[PDB]
Amino acid sequence: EIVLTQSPGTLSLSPGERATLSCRASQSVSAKNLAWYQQKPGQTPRLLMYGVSLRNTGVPDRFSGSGSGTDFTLTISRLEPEDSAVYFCQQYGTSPTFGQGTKVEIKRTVAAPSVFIFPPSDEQLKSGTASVVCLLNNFYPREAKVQWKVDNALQSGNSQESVTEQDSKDSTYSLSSTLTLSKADYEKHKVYACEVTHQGLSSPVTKSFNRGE
Amino acid sequence: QVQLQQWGAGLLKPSETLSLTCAVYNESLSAFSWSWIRQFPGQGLEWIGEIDHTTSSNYNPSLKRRINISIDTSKKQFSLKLYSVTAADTAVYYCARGGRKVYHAYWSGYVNNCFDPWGQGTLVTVSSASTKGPSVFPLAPSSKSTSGGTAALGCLVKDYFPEPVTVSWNSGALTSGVHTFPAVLQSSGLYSLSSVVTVPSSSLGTQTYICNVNHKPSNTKVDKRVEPKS
Ligand SMILES: *[C@@H]1O[C@H](CO)[C@@H](O)[C@H](O)[C@H]1NC(C)=O
Repeated sequence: EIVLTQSPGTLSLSPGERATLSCRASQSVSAKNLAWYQQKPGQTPRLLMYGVSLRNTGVPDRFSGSGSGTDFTLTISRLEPEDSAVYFCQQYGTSPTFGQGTKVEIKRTVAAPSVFIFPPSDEQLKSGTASVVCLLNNFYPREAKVQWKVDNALQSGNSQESVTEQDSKDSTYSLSSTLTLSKADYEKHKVYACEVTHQGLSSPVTKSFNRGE
Repeated sequence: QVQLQQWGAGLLKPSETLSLTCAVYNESLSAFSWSWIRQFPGQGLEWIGEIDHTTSSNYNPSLKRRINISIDTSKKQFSLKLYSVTAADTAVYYCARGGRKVYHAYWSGYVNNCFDPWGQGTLVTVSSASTKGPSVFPLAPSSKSTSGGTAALGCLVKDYFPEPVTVSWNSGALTSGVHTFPAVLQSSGLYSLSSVVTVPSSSLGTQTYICNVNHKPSNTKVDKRVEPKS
């Protein structure tokens, strides 16, 4: 019955800065039955704080819990590049409920992506489908633009991309664009280029290959 | 050091019934209450229900009419059932240790109902699509061995259902500079991901790079050699 609303939805701060996270409840929360969780990429939620202010074993000092009744507060005094995760608040006062979650990323100096391009393997071509992969390795910020050209022709709707979660060490991201063509359409053309636009690059960078070279 | 191990079927057809079981290994069942939690795709967490060593269970009001939770105290296991399953029930289901039994002074109740430790998790996918094994293709490195900088190579895991697929390199000998992207659901209804790794260019002629692709649903294990193209 009690709804927990966390703010803000997303938080972007440099390491060494104070991260203040909020959690408000639709109803009053009894006797400090509020807990905080941390979910790093590819992991399960692990108990960060409980009893409002009580710090779980193994949790650094820097995290702090506050508030009562309606409004609660989680505070990270000095952010680290490993502190980048999603933070949930939960009340156990009534039937348990979680918040929508508040995601925190760590800012850093502009990192230009390293672009790699991969031709489709010969083994794959026998299947009748050609997958060309463009790789963007280790960059910030998360935002990137990737364009595919076949023979200087812009390609639309035949690619999909995947972005990794922020790295816990260097706070960078990585992206991979996969252009999917049939074997027929692949063999007809020669030039396959991968054009990348990012805030860390002065001019767009292109990686390209010639089919069967 | 409490251990939680769980299992169950991760693929169901609609209108079927989800069944999962969690196993407590280094602690007393009596001491704690045990709860089931699921996490929707890129979403928050939802509490399903808890159970004691006594038969007694408490459920979420939304799911109260579709849930069964039991405890088999002989095996120290507790199970979860979800009836008339739908794609909206597709999530990662977790085991967890809930409140502590406190007899003082005296509540005789479980007190801190927050969850640690958690279970490893079981990704349940609600679809009528049949399972498919993946195909592994090499993402060969263009780079000459003697360029003298960094080179990137990888493996392409194409056309499989369902999730997930775990990829390791050289059985886990190599973990540094390894990026495994989250899979993407293609228009064919089949998943696809690629795992890349950046290595020194001077080792493309000495070191042998092999990616290890595992798909448990199809019982598929593949070791693929990734070598520079000739
Ligand atoms: C629990 O069992 C684990 C796995 O056997 C063992 O490492 C550990 O010593 C036990 N936990 C404690 C400290 O009682």
